[PDB]
Amino acid sequence: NLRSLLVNPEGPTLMRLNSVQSSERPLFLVHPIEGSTTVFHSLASRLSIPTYGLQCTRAAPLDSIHSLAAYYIDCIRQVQPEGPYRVAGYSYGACVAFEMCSQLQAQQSPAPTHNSLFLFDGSPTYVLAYTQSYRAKLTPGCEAEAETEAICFFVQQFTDMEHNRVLEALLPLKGLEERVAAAVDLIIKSHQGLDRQELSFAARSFYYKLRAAEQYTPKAKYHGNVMLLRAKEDLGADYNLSQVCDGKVSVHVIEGDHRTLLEGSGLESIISIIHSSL
Ligand SMILES: O=S(=O)(c1ccc(-c2csc(-c3ccc(F)cc3)n2)cc1)N1CCOCC1
Repeated sequence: NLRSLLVNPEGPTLMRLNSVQSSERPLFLVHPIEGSTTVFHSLASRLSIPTYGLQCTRAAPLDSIHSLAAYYIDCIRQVQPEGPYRVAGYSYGACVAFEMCSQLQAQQSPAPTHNSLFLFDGSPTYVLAYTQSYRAKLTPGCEAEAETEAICFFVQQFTDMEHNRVLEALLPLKGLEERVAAAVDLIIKSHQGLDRQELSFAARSFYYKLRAAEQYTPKAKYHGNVMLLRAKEDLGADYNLSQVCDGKVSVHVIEGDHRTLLEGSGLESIISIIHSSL
């Protein structure tokens, strides 16, 4: 449960998530904001098609969602040099996976790709909505306050700490690196064996991941068909994919909350959707 929100920063970007060895083209699953593909382990074991995960390591460029997506496409081509391509993303990862498919569409433009894109409870706008809901709590222009807010939320994912207690400890500090180091020391106190470097990279990258999400708009609409599998403020029906897609937008409501949308009842529906979708 606990170290599943962490990435080995020295780990591989592309990783097998099942033993299925077949001719059928693989499904690539893109990480949530935590960067790890652990959240997909149940799905990947249950799928009859070869499944890989994309995890966000030291190798990943986080200057933009566009750079991240270009890098993930190059990694995919080390096992599947040619399309068509099956891509899914969960939560934050739904934004990224959508960018990857747009780039792939542009690579073959204007010939249509028969690529498959699945979004698990995310979209370019669903992530954007979340970031502002945090900017709402901040003095505009105060970057130190934004850094503090992001890193506080990260520390809260590991500890039972009250919001304002973490806010106090981070707000004074010189810059991001100091805040990152303060956050790692708090988490290390609760879990000493955890790796310094692992946590440092996780805290730092959490801030840059959020920033890239804020700066993202696709260069144009995604022309491919898309499927949204969203959990049981409210953004919209199709998570406003209609504004970023001029292809078929398919919406399915899936049992569970944002976190439990990939387990139990929700997981059964996702597996049946993917298995028929082929
Ligand atoms: O991947 S998510 O889409 C996600 C989006 C935003 C934040 C966040 C926390 S704090 C902050 C911030 C933003 C802008 C600032 F200026 C300062 C802080 N953003 C976390 C997770 N997902 C939402 C659904 O449940 C799981 C997580």
